[PDB]
Amino acid sequence: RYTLNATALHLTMPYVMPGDGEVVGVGEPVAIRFDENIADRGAAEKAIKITTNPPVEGAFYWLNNREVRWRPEHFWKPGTAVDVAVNTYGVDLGEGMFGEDNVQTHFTIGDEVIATADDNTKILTVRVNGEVVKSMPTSMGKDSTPTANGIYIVGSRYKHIIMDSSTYGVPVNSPNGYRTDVDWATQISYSGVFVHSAPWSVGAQGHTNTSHGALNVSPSNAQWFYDHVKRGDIVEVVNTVGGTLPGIDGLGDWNIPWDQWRAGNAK
Repeated sequence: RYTLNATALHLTMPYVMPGDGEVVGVGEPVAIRFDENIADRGAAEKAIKITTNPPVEGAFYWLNNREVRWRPEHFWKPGTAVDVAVNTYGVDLGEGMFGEDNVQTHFTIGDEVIATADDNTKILTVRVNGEVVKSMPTSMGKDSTPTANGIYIVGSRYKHIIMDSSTYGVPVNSPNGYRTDVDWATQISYSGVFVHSAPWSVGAQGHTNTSHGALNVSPSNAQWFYDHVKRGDIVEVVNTVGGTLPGIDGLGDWNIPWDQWRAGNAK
């Protein structure tokens, strides 16, 4: 066995996440992405060994043809150590593709951090280990561009970026379009939901939905969120007029019910 360690923040290479040594929130799934479509999912799954301490049952579910996820039924317990061994060098992955190499990661679970945005109150309340530490008035998506309900996993964080609607196939020039500079942006869905600084809606925050989907908070609440949250923490959205965040968004994993997840989709 030749093995490489994951980094954090013909043949197919696997890329595994989270990165070696990282500390992640309780909603962080193990993710393995290949750089080629995988014909034999059962075989990919087979080559991947996951060990947890304390041990917990878990299962694989694919989000697309090159990316598989693994998580338990419930959010991880703070302190859990997770080792992932992706033993795919030379494994037959279907239709004449094989694993280029083995990859490995070890990571741990940090504090339980769950922020719930309730559209009835327009408050985003942040809970650390079950205690309320922050209450943020928020302004979520307006009725015609609502914020989906559901469990979102915190992904990347950016001190400043531009959010551009054309990335999701909505032209900047159209009624729902935008090309917006924002501060203290914490990503929570691949479909473009962030918690981020919105000084332009402080009057509305706590009262009225005015965004395109994102969770607008005040500049200093956004900075606080950005400073205190990590990959894998949970934002839960409730009681909006929207639908439910898709299970296969990229950070929507926890919206798929356990039965459906467990049973998998390897064929």
